[PDB]
Amino acid sequence: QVVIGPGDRPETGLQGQTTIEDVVSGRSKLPYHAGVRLVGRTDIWNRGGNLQLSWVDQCAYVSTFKQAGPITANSRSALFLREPAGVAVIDVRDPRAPKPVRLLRDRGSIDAVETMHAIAAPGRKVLVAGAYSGGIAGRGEEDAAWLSIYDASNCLNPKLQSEFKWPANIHMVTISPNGRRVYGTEVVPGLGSGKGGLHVLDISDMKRPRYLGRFGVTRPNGLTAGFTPHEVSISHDERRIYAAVLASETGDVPVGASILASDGDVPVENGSVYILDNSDIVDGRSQPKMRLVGEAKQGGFHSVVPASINGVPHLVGAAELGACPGTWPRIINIADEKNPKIVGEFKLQMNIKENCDAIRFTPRKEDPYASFIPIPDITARLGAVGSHFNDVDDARNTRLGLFPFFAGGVRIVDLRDPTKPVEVGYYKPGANPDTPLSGNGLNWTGLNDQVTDGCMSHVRYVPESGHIWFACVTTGFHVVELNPDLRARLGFPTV
Amino acid sequence: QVVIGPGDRPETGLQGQTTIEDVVSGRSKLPYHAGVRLVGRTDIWNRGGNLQLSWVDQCAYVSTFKQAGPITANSRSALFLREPAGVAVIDVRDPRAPKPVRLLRDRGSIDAVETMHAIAAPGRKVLVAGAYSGGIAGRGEEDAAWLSIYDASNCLNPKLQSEFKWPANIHMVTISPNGRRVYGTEVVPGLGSGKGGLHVLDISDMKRPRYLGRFGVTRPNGLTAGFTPHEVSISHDERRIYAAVLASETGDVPVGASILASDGDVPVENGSVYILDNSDIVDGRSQPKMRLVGEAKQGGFHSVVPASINGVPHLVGAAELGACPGTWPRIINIADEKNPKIVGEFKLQMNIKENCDAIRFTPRKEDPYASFIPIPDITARLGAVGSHFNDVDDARNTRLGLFPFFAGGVRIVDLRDPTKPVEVGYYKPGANPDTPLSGNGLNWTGLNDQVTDGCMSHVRYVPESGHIWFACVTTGFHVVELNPDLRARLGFPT
Ligand SMILES: [Mn+2]
Ligand SMILES: [Mn+2]
Ligand SMILES: [Mn+2]
Ligand SMILES: [Mn+2]
Repeated sequence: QVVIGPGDRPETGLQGQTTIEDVVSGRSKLPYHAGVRLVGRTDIWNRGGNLQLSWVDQCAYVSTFKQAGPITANSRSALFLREPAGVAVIDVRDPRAPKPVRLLRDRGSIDAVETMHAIAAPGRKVLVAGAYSGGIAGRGEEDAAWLSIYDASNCLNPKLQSEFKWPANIHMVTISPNGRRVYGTEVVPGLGSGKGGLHVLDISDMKRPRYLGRFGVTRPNGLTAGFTPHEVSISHDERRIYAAVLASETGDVPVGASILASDGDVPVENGSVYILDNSDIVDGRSQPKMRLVGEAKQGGFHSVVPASINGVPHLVGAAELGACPGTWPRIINIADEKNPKIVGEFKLQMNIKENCDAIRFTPRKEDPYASFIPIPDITARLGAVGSHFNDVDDARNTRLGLFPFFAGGVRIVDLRDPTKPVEVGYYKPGANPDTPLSGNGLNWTGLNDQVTDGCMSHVRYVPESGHIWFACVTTGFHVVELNPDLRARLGFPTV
Repeated sequence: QVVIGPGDRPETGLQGQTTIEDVVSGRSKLPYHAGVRLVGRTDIWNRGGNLQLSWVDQCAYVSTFKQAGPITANSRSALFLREPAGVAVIDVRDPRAPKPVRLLRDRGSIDAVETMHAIAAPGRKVLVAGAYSGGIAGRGEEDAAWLSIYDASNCLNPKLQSEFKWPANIHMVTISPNGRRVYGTEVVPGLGSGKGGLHVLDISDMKRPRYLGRFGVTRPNGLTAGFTPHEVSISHDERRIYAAVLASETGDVPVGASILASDGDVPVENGSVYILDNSDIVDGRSQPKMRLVGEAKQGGFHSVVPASINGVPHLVGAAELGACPGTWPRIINIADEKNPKIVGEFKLQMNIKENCDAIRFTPRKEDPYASFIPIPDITARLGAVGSHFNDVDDARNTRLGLFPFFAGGVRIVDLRDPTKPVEVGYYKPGANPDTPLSGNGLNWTGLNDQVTDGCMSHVRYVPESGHIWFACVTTGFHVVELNPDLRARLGFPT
């Protein structure tokens, strides 16, 4: 549970709510927080349009996304791709004063969106960023699915090593723990049909990457079918792949409503989590397969990450966004990987339907224009309160969930009881209106940049310092820490 | 066609288009115009949220609408109804410097939206404003459909005479030419079912108004059926009512997509225009009926106004807004009122489907999320280019259509050939971001107040001066005039 101490600037409505009162008074433009303290922040040249966060050592990388739209060709988007667009390199050697140092604006890094990852492996420091909108059928070379691969041995000055062109649109990338492979998801155009897969790129030689192939899911009957994974995480020894899956070509993963719909009938589906045996690739077997070991239905289509809670292996999975009551993370016990089981769920008060109905300025029932001219309630013109990524503090020794909830800001969750996750803290960064990459009312995500902000990035926990790193669309890159009281309570070590 | 000459600041893209290049460069925040010049303007305490324009003599009345939403109870919306919300009284005695003088904030005027009209009749000047959102079933008395009635004998200081409670939601009001009756449309909750009607209120004593009843449409078969008129206009002798009609209970009238749908294929349908014989009410017959004289299919559901073009009686009707390719006015010949005939259409290039397609950043066929996660093209994030009201310069001697096109600004159209209306001028006011009534990204109309403005009001032409009055959502009240060149070519007096 969350205790309010003198340090805090707590939420003024329901848990996770941005109240219309605060929007009108201007209060919503300033931060809210409990259980945490801001260490440092940079608005990254006041740019806006921030999305993904990756890191190598003491350097953060923050991608950008264009208002022109998720799938719009980069060649048609020059008005939205000039500086300060691109992946910003941020010096965090002093976390009280993070400092943006340069912009990567190569084919993959100019509009990386969700398609960026970095890894510090033994003797290999790598940053990759890809053209999230690239490779859509019928376009030319300029608009292909480019992947820019950087040697980040000097993390403050990543050196472009090569640019590889995928044979399909790649949505998210995950570099293997040894830094020598990149796993790229294909969700488009298959989407709900499940006709996509997981691409593998060998980047042992960063200057000369070698395409491995497009993988489907292989079942015990020996047959392979497509799937459309959104993102994968990878086990420590690379022998397990944990896929968050939107759909299967076998058709047994139900697909639901648009996560950007404002209201309000059909629901968003959670999608499934697949655990995949990746031993074939690890051991260099010919005709390699990715074999289905187990499946957690409703496990979460958007992101899944590994966790170890009191010595017991778990996964944390979630869908994303969604109109009220939105979407939220689920805790999945994988002690038996052949039979994963959802053991707990973490939800805010704003993820309860009854609550969402109670705050509306007008009840759906009273709306004569309902089918005729659908108009969202004013409470739905702020931004979704639902997951967008769902990380943990330490995969190998997990206590805390670090859960971005988009307009709900970043939620800090005690996971020590996996059947009963509870909030212990949160940070909402306020607002930063009129930025170059998020201004002009041209946004497409439903985030209202005039009055609030949205946290959409992966979240880092640094055990040495206790610092938590995250990026928010308009306010930029933040470093926060737990307050002394909460830290003492969690019995985290102390330095 | 628009002669672009000195003093003009032309549109840069297709006719009616707000170009993404201009949004990004900031050019969209400044006015565009051809054929006209600005005489004067007031931003009305820089308030935003303006909608309807009415007038008496040298005073303008401008309504507001709240961000809380079209049908949200006023009692639940106090955060959106603080000053400067309300009907603003504007002194236009000096058109070069119109001045906001007063704010009317009674039950009907606090949030009037489209529901406001004023008339200057012999021995009577009257302004009425009604709670557009009032009278939804299951609410308290404070949230009823109130109509505030003002004696505007002194147009700068309208005096509240009474507040009348309609027995249903009333959407638009039209005062009769003699100033003695108010015609109020009921479109909610019936909407597409056609189950509504036309309410009539006697206001000959403004302090003691008397309800005359709710009327349907009576046909030759002797039956009366409901209809949902959005707005009516009335003939000079009140014996004819021209109704813009969304739907009929007889179901003959095509009802289509949402006017506010972002990016949809399915077009907004035009609805129908009904000509109604109103002689029963005029002559004071008991159990009065409104009898269908004629019907113009596709005539326009939103607004219809009379026009006289080279001595021949016409109507100009239109639907409203809508995604590309939007909605646009139609010219209707009613020389035979029993058989109204659409004879012309005024369309902008932005009302052509193939142009709408050509400006998209991404073609529909290239979007794999098209059904799965529908997302409007960036070109659809500015505001509809489609009619919102569709007036003429002088109903009795018509030369020009004065056509608000929302994000398209106000279009000035040569109607002298009713089969071939042609544009001769326009004014787009630019942008006025961060107003208290239109700011904070809380709009529901689809208007992007950060980079453009929306023209939604009725439009006044003053024959004596040549001045044209209109209101825009964020930029406020404007007075413009035709160029000397335009006036001469069109054959206007001097
Ligand atoms: Mn994605
Ligand atoms: Mn996402
Ligand atoms: Mn209306
Ligand atoms: Mn309207």
